[PDB]
Amino acid sequence: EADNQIMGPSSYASFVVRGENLVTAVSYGRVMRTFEHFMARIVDSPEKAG
Amino acid sequence: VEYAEYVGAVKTVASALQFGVDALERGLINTVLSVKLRHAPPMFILQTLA
Repeated sequence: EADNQIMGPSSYASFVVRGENLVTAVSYGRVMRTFEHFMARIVDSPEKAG
Repeated sequence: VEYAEYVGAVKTVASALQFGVDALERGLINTVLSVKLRHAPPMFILQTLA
């Protein structure tokens, strides 16, 4: 073997329904993943070529 | 999300409790009106007997 161990993650990368998703959770039942990413895309500079 | 569920449940229980004492207060006015109507002879008797 070229290696005896692989350096991997130690805990689960957490994601819970925080504040800005929770309004859409209660009013719609539509929670998205990374609401902050959508707000950084289509609000602050939607002209940004992804 | 569980906190948002919890505050809604305590709002429901507080609404039911405040509803209970409010319905009891309206019942007090209803009982007062009923006991005053029970000791109430009509107009055409106490227009003369007085």
